[PDB]
Amino acid sequence: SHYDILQAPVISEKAYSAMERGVYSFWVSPKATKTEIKDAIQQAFGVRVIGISTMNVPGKRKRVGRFIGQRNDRKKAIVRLAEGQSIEALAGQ
Amino acid sequence: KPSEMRNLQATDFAKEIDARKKELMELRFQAAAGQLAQPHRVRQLRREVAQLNTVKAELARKGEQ
Amino acid sequence: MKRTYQPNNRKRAKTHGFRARMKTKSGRNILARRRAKGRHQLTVSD
Amino acid sequence: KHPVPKKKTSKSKRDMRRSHHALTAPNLTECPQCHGKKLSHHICPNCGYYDGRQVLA
RNA sequence: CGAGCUGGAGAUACGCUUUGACUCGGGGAUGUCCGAAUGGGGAAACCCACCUCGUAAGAGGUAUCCGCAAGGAUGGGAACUCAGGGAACUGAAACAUCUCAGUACCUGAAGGAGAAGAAAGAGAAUUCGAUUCCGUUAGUAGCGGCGAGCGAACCCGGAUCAGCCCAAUCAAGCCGAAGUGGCUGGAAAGCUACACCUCAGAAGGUGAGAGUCCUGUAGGCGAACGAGAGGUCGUUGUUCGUGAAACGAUGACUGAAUCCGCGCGGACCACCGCGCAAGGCUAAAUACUCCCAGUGACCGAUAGCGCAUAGUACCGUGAGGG
RNA sequence: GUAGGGGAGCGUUCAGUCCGCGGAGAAGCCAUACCGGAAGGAGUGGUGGAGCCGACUGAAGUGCGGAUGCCGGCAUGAGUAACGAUAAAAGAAGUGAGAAUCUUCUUCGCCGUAAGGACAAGGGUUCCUGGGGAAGGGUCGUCCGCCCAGGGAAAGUCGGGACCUAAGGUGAGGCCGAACGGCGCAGCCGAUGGACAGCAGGUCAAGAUUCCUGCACCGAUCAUGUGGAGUGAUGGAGGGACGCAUUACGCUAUCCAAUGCCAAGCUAUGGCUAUGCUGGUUGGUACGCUCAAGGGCGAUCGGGUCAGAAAAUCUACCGGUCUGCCUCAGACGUAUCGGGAGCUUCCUCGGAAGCGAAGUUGGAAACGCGACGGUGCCAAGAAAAGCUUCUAAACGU
Ligand SMILES: [K+]
Ligand SMILES: [K+]
Ligand SMILES: [Mg+2]
Ligand SMILES: [Mg+2]
Ligand SMILES: [Mg+2]
Ligand SMILES: [Mg+2]
Ligand SMILES: [Mg+2]
Ligand SMILES: [Mg+2]
Ligand SMILES: [Mg+2]
Ligand SMILES: [Mg+2]
Ligand SMILES: [Mg+2]
Ligand SMILES: [Mg+2]
Ligand SMILES: [Mg+2]
Ligand SMILES: [Mg+2]
Ligand SMILES: [Mg+2]
Ligand SMILES: [Mg+2]
Ligand SMILES: [Mg+2]
Ligand SMILES: [Mg+2]
Ligand SMILES: [Mg+2]
Ligand SMILES: [Mg+2]
Ligand SMILES: [Mg+2]
Ligand SMILES: [Mg+2]
Ligand SMILES: [Mg+2]
Ligand SMILES: [Mg+2]
Ligand SMILES: [Mg+2]
Ligand SMILES: [Mg+2]
Ligand SMILES: [Mg+2]
Ligand SMILES: [Mg+2]
Ligand SMILES: [Mg+2]
Ligand SMILES: [Mg+2]
Ligand SMILES: [Mg+2]
Ligand SMILES: [Mg+2]
Ligand SMILES: [Mg+2]
Ligand SMILES: [Mg+2]
Ligand code: NA
Ligand code: NA
Ligand code: NA
Ligand code: NA
Ligand code: NA
Ligand code: NA
Ligand code: NA
Ligand code: NA
Ligand code: NA
Repeated sequence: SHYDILQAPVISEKAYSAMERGVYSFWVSPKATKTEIKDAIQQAFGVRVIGISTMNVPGKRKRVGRFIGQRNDRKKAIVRLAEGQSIEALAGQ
Repeated sequence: KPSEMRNLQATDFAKEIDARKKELMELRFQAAAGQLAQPHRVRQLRREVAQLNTVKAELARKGEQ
Repeated sequence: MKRTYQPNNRKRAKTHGFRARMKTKSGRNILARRRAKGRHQLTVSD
Repeated sequence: KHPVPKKKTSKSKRDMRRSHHALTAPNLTECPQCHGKKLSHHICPNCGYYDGRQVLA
């Protein structure tokens, strides 16, 4: 369907501040090409997209113990909407 | 889940599916938003999706063999 | 003072690699012996 | 290594050697201003005087 | 099954549960990617396709070797079985045979077992009678630079015992007898005075030592339904190393008979005696053990598996070590 | 009394059996002046916090000072040698429980064909921000490339793939081998090469030819319009296509000079008073009959058969006939965009925002560019695709 594929919204000062200019950013499924992610992002907020760029992002951490870490392998996507901005109501966090 | 879930047609199944997945996505945004105060809701929906699919797939053998 | 060890991905993987192992039975045996004396971790994983 | 010792040394000897390692106790004075003990020909680290007061308290 | 549950996880929050939650068995439905990997490529878990069915998503198919089709197979297995190929150290107080040894390793094939198997036999009693394994024969007969050393079989006992077919009860689980007081104590299942059960005095836990407190054991019950030819030449096998050296087997040349027939019976011949190849299949008795239960004049952590978990950390390019 | 033989026993673990001990307390450990002919055994006390003596008998993983033994712990060398290039550092100020070592300031010193900068390979969060001070840091540490959390990485055109080929690897059929397997045409894989569409700037704490501001190029698909006609394979051919050495001409990046230009103020020490001092002094795109070195290029027709499998209007060969344009590195002019010494204001301590002057003359100038240059030499210097042209098949005029 459409509602899948994505993950969680990018929570940071740059994401939020770049949202002010109609630029959105959220995490998606690494194994997801840059078309179905466009189709999907569109058919969920009722908006077309012009700009699109995504990249992959590892992770590997740990606290104490002796159990090293593990790659968390993510992928952040950044979409740019046309003239009509402020999507739904989550564009003013 | 009992006979009050399979009573619906074939399309409505998919409907419930996508709807639940929608709400599930919402709660999911809240999760990373730091607002999710209903985990059992997540788990619940997770369960209901599996139920739907299971059932529907059960109607794949009963009536054709 | 070049040391013996000169890193290089396309080779550490080219030899010692999973498929490297598959091409000859004499490597298959290596895989088998590695999956046999308990859990292990091969050379495409490291 | 040419500089090797023949036998291990005895507790006794190895201690007799150390019979010259005792630190001297700092001979301390009483400061005539802030009644604190200080180091002769130095400045009282407490009140800061040395015939009138030089360093910042 | 009958109150709890919310995985090793120590914590917090939200919650699921008499419309029987979890848990314990037993069938289904979902199983991305890689891997025999099989669309193609590939430095595995990546990249690129085409076709078909289509509401986009998505699903399905697309390898090679035998067949009309169905179907089956190239994969993986610790040990065990058969087969192709096949050492050396070592021993002979040196070393060529011979031993080591058809050991180790390699490889192929297959199963829960294989091999072998229904007499052109063993054998010398005019006998036994598929094969295998165990005991014994016996360490005899015999082999051997006759040195080192190697080493059968028949008879008999026993485990198990069949010959038929071509060509011309164990897994869930439920049920399940019989104790109170006083005393030392922080706490008794101990001491003590009485009592009971006992087709149950195995065992574990419970503040300590435990028949009667708990879980259980004897015993009984127990489902929807899930399982049970010859010869010559080169050589070899068997105890058989060229020895008087048969016979089986095989590579290269040759090449017989079939009813007054053919092979064999330690060159060979006669007599005599046993047996009939060149077609196939075939439980059990046998081996081993990854896995499970039970048990131990087995360990109790410098032991016991390497590990009271880890093939991890750590070392190596790697096999590998640990 | 050594090798050696013989005899009688002690001790330890497990096992059977018997007598038992144990919370008012086992084993184990610790002390001790008692007992026995030895190995040893016992009493008492201390510690301990669960199990264990004695006797008899059976069985052994049964008695340690040694093996440059094995494992582990702890000593001696001793507060010794060292603290990792002889590019020294000093003061103030700040922070802090604590500063020679962290932060800031002003000096000093050292590299500067690097000890500066940018990439590939490789290492993988080491980057940025805010915390933390156990261990790492050869000293301290408030700091760090260490610990913790959070953030950050943006591509139609730059690298690679969806294109190509070399060595090499592989490889249906095929050629071979006790097994395993080894070889091998096409094909396919394989960048270290070929091919291929933009630059100039700004800006987060942390990204840029990726985000955006302006302007632009490429491919595909669709519509409209012009046009009125063929479009042309896995084919052929042309071409991609390849060296070393030396070297003419022009130009740029870039650099230097000045009494060119613009801006800022001040300059005492003795002087100068600005002909002094300091700093700056253009990038991309569009257009112009503007200036210019250099660079390489036959078209067309016709003929024959045996040439490119075949075929052709394409290619080679044979034959007739005869300066020029093409292309412009770069400079100049205009325009526009951006940049630019600095100035201005606020200041949560020092960043942000806003504004913005001129680009002159002369000289030098490469291993870059104009080009696939010229000349010389012997050792004689990849392939394939895209690209161009032209046929067949097929479809369509
Ligand atoms: K003056
Ligand atoms: K000047
Ligand atoms: Mg973009
Ligand atoms: Mg970390
Ligand atoms: Mg595949
Ligand atoms: Mg053989
Ligand atoms: Mg002989
Ligand atoms: Mg022989
Ligand atoms: Mg013969
Ligand atoms: Mg151990
Ligand atoms: Mg230990
Ligand atoms: Mg206790
Ligand atoms: Mg011993
Ligand atoms: Mg010793
Ligand atoms: Mg010595
Ligand atoms: Mg030691
Ligand atoms: Mg000293
Ligand atoms: Mg000394
Ligand atoms: Mg000294
Ligand atoms: Mg020193
Ligand atoms: Mg030194
Ligand atoms: Mg030094
Ligand atoms: Mg220093
Ligand atoms: Mg120099
Ligand atoms: Mg990286
Ligand atoms: Mg840092
Ligand atoms: Mg510290
Ligand atoms: Mg330190
Ligand atoms: Mg990208
Ligand atoms: Mg090959
Ligand atoms: Mg390259
Ligand atoms: Mg490219
Ligand atoms: Mg900034
Ligand atoms: Mg940077
Ligand atoms: Na239960
Ligand atoms: Na020998
Ligand atoms: Na094998
Ligand atoms: Na012979
Ligand atoms: Na211990
Ligand atoms: Na004693
Ligand atoms: Na390019
Ligand atoms: Na020149
Ligand atoms: Na003056």
